[PDB]
Order: sequence, then C-alpha cells, then structure tokens
Amino acid sequence: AKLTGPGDKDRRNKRKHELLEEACRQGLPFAAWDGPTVVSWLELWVGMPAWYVAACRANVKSGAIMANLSDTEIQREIGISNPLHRLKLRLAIQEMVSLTDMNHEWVGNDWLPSLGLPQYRSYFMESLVDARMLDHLNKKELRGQLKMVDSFHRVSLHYGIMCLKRLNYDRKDLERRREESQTQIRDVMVWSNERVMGWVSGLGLKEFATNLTESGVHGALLALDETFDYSDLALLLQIPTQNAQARQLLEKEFSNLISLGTDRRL
Amino acid sequence: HMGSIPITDLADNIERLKANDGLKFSQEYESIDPGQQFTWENSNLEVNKPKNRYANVIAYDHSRVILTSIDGVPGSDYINANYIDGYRKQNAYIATQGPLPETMGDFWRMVWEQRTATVVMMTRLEEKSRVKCDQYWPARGTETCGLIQVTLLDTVELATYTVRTFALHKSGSSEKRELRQFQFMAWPDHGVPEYPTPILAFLRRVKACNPLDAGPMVVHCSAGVGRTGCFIVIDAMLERMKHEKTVDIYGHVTCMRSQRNYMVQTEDQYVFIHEALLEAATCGHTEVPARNLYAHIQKLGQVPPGESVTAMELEFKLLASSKSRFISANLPCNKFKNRLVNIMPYELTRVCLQPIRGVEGSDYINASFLDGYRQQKAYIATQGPLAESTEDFWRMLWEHNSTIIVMLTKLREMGREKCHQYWPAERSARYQYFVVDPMAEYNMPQYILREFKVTDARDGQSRTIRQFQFTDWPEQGVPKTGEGFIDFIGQVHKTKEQFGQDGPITVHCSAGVGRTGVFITLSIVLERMRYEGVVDMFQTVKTLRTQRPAMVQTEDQYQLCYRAALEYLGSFDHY
Repeated sequence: AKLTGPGDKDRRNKRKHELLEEACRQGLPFAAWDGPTVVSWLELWVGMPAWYVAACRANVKSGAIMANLSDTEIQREIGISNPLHRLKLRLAIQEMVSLTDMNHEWVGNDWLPSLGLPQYRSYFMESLVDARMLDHLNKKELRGQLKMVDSFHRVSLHYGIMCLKRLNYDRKDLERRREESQTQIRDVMVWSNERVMGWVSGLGLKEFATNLTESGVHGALLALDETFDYSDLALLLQIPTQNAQARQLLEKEFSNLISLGTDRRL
Repeated sequence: HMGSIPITDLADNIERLKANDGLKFSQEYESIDPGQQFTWENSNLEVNKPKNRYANVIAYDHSRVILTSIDGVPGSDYINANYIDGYRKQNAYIATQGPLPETMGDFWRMVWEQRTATVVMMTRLEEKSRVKCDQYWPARGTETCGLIQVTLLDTVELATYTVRTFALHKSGSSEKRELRQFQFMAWPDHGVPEYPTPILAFLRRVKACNPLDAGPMVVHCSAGVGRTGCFIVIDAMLERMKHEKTVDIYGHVTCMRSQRNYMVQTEDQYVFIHEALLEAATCGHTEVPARNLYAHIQKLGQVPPGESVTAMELEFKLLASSKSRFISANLPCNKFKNRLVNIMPYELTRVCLQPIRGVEGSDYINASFLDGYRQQKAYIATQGPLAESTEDFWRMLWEHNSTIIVMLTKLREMGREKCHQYWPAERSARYQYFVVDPMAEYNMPQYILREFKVTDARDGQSRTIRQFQFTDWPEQGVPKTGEGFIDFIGQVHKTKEQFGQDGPITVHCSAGVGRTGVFITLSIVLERMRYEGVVDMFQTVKTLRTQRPAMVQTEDQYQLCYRAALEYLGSFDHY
C-alpha cells in the first residue's frame, strides 16, 4: 500500500484496542456502556457488517438491552436472521460480560486449509465463523449451513477443534510447534495437511501425496482418532487395492509415525 | 514503409500497408533481410543439441550469450540465447527460449553472470494443454538450480501480469542480488492479441521498474523469437518515439534478424507491432500520481488554445476514437434478449450459458466478462434483466458462481423500465431449474441489500446470493458527490472479502454500460490509487471498452469518475 489512511488494517486494529482500553480504563461494565459505545464495539471488535450495526444504532440504546436481548429479539432489532451470525453475537456479548487473534478470516484462510479442508472456506467465512464458535457448532449447522455432508470431514473437523483445545487456542504456540516438527517425526498432533503430505512423499510415495488435498487429513486426526488406521489413509490416497508394496510401506511407516509421534494404542 | 516514419504519418502508412488484403504488408514483411550469412556451430554440437527447445531455432555464434566454462564439462558455455540491440542501446536485451528442465541452472547462471535485474516472461506455463515453458522459479521458498540459489521473496498478481521478486545467491560467494520477473498473462493461445492495450500497459510497467544501471534485460517465451521479438521491438520503438517522434519498425526488425533468427516470426505479429505503436502514438500519456490529481483535473476543465471544448471532453472523445464483433447478439433467435437492440456483448468476451438441447441461442445472454485490478473475469457487466431473460439471468449467476449482484438503477425511472423485478419479494418463486427464497432485506441510507437462498431443483444444492441495490443515483445526470457511491463500492467489495466469495461480481444498470462502467472503473481506479498511488482514468476506461462496448457512456459520467477519485483521495493522510 503506497497510500496510508484510517482505513488500513493496523489503523482499525489499534483503534479497536484503544476503544477497549478506554472501556476498561473508565471502569464501565458491559451493561453500563452507551449507545454509541456498543455500536463502535459492534463494528470494531465483533466485526459485524454495516447493516447489522445500523439496526443496532437505531434499536439498542444501552449494553443492558443488548445483553438481555433474546434470540428472537436479536432477529428483529439488529436484523440478524442468520443463526451462526447470532451465535457469533451471543458468544461475543457473553465473553465481554464475563471479562468485565483468531477470527473468521484466520479460520478461513489459515486453519481450515491446514486441516485439508479448504473447500469449506466460503461457507465458514460467509457465516462469520471465528475460533470461539467452533465447539458450539451443531450437527445441523455443519450439515446444512456449512455444507459438511461428508461425515468424515465433520470428524476431521472435530479432531481439529480438539487439538485447538489441547493447545488452549494459542495460535502462536500452534505455529511454533508446527515449525519445530517439520523435519522430525515427533508430535504429529500439530501436523498440517502439508506436513502430512510432506510425510507421505518422504516415504517414497510422492505420486499419492497430492490426493490428500481437500481430503480432511491432518495430524490431529491421525493422532487423536483410534479408529483411523493405515487402510483408511490408504484409500484416501486412492491407493490401488492390488498394490501390495505400497500398502506395506504405508502400513509399516504409519506404525512408525503413530508409535514415535503420538500416544495412540494402535 | 521500408524506413523511418514520423508518427503523424503512421496511421496513414498502416492503412496503405493494409489495403488490398494487406498486400503491401506481406511484401514488406517478406522482404526483411539481414543480407548476410551466420554460423551456429555451438548450437549444433552434440552436447548442446538437447539444450535447444526447437532444433530449428538456434543461437548465432557472433551474438550468442556465452556463459563461463565449467572445468571438465564440455558445452558449459552454451545457452540458447542472443543479445539484441535496443534503441541507441547495445546488447540491451537478451532473447532466450523458455528454459528446459535441464537448462534451468544455465538460465539462472546467465542471469547472474550478465548482471540482469529484470526477466520478462511472455507466456503462461501451459496454453491449451500444450507445454510452452517449464516453471523455473520456486513456487515457495528457496530452490537450487545448478550453482544459483533462487529465493522467492514476493508475488503480486494483477489481471494481465504477475510480478515476482527473487533474491539470488551463487555458491561460493556471499554476494546477494535482487531480481524481478514480469510474466505476461494476456497473450491468447492462438494468434496475436485482439487489442494492444494490455501489452502496452505491461511494457510501461517494465520500463518503470527496470533499473537504468543493470545488465541486459532477459526476455523469453517459447523459442524466444515471436512474442519475445514483439516485446523488444515495441519497447525500442516506444523509446525512439519519445526521442525522435518517428519509428523504423522495418529497420529495427532487420537489425534484430542479424542477432537472432526469426525475430518476429509471423506477419500478423509484424502487423500487431504496428498497431500497438499506433495506439501509443495516439493515446499519449495519461497517468498522474495522486500528488498531482487536483491540478490535473483543473487542467482538464480548461479549453486548450485553438480548440472549442475542454480537455476533458477531448479526452473522452478519444476513448471512442480507437475503433463484425456482435455475432451471437444479432442472431434472430437472440435479438429479443437484448434490452437495447444496439447494445450488445463482444463475441470474444461474452458470458456463455450451457446450451440446452434443441433450443437455438440458449447459450446467450447480454453479458460480458470484465477484468478487475487483480484478476480477469472479476466482473460480469450485463443489462437490466428483462422478464424474458430472468430465467437466464439466474442461470448465469449459478453457472459462473456469482453470488454478489450489484443493481445501479430503480425498477422504473422517468416513467420507463430500467430493470425487471427478477427477484421474489414476499414468497418463493421458481425460475425454470431454480428456486429463489427471500431471506432478508436491509435498508441503508443509499442502498438496499437483499439476500436470497437459491436452490438448484435438479440436485438440491443451494447458495446464498446477495444483491446490493444503489438507490441514490439521480434520474437525471450524476451525483454531485461520490461520497455515497464510493462507500457503496467499498461495502460491496468488503462483503466479497469478508464472506470469502471467490466468484465474479455481477453488475447491471439498464444497458449495462453507463453506470456499470462508472461502478467498475472506480472499483479498479480507487484500489490502484490506494496501492500504487497513481491514477490512469483514460487507460482504465479504454481497457474496459475492449471487453464491452461503450463503458462509461457519457462525459458527465467520466467527469464523475475523476471527481470521485479526488474525493477518495481526500480521505487519506497526506491529503
């Protein structure tokens, strides 16, 4: 960016932290905040689109009203008919009350592809799914709205989330752990789809590794699921059944992988 | 002309060459002759033959680029490449073939030893399932090609070209060199480009970024003689124009043939060079840095000496001055599918629907693909749907994964229909194969947002399609300020990003050219101004008009674009 202004990313990010600082400095609990205060909160910290914040500017006069807003009241005063958008909101206001980064862009552009699930990017982002919402996803919400009809992908998703909880949602810690496991066969729970593909081609199976793209195969699944053996992985690599040598290298090396880099009972 | 031409006589000369099925062009092109014999002993050596992509495209010995010899390895000095003189610049370019898998190390070592700062790639890696060149740069990180260690630092993808920045390291040395690569993306799979506007943009970008104190610029394509030749001669002749206001294409190609075989290897390419330079001679220079925009607009509103209207008007007239392209649009079976019978899509860039068996013209809709700042086919510009074309309209959005619509009119204005209500208001509706459900509707000061749930009745898959309707466009003339419209353009694109909608943005007004032009023009210009700090209005509209006729239809609409750009600028720090 050659020209800079208040519309930049870091400018809006600093103003966000400055309004928050101003809130927690003045001492006001969430329920005491003004009208203008909660609508600048919706834009900047929650990240709602302008049409939501317009309906909030016209219908919510205080944080007290907002906090007590029922599910059906949200739909008619803020205008949010989207259930996952509501969820984003209820968790947001809930977090603020109890307290008085990893947003949907991160989930969509970073996390999801590392799970080997990039296809679902559009739907997750359209629904504004941040990290905070992941454990609160219904089976109905996954199947329908987020289009995950493949049950394995929901499982793949499930173990991805479990991994995040194992790491207390620390993105910095996650990224570091991934870096330190690039060259060794240790702690595969943190392994991405790349790293797994990178592992597979290292065994001498370069011709199948690319077939793990959009497969939902990632390290957290291998490490946390006991029902997942080499045969599951074999057909996800689209390995010919008659190919006995491959299904040998894979089986042996899959055993080395789990034994050396997980805590699984096999 | 077999010699120098003043640029004022260029158009007339091109006309004479074109006459009688271009008899004169052929005779001239066929007569090009260096008038000497050459040798290519090094290219024919048994060890170097595999280093030639085409056996019949070789490097003349006197002008070939010689690499340093590697002890113990015969043929270490060879790469299929030759120096090419530029305008008043000796060995200004290096024409080479696109590297083979086994000459990639040689290729990079040439770049090092020649102290090259800029590589120009005139091809995509693959065109029509045919390999034109092998990828020789790392997609990510650092790779080692022979003795050179290549590191990808930065990539910038724009619609017609990509820029990559590399850092080079040679083994045994602590020296670090920077190298930028410019890849051209808008050369068709067959023949020459229909328009010279994109290639001219590319050259201007390259001239701007190639340091004045570097080694020769490497230019390559497939064999390094065709597209490579065209780039080089246009670049040289642009410089000659800048200095002498003449051109000697025939002269320069002749000299180039003394350095490498077949430079400019087809006649249509020879013609393309002429046409490109005619466009450059005609359009002048219209880019202005943000710093100078205010004064520039003041200046455009003035009437030059000996003229009758403002520079703005003249500039606008010039957009039209650079003119059977409506084939499907004129088919009897499709005429009623055009809201205005005189506003039709170009055949090359029109949006096509999957044909339906037995129904002639079921593949047609009055809509064109338009390029964005960063990607091609970023916008679909179409007319305000007719009731006749509503079913087709929904089918277009589905077949082309467009999930954001932009409406720039009311349903009726001035007592006439601008657009049919193609969407359900209160209850569901079935439009042939598709079921459209009204999900929500949000009223904002200067626009309305409508969300739909579209379902394919064939398999049951569904998408959310969103429509942004602008309500504050005056039914006579243009907005006094662009404040509201700029914000609208921001919201539409902010939505595309925040919701991860990868498909095109469908834009419509009445005929799909006036207000739609303004929307798309400003979408590109405002982003380019934010990231490059420059404004090229004329070039932006002129590019658009090569993809759909008459984009930005009236001068007050053009005036509006300038006015809005200045307003957007005011919202930045320095300004």
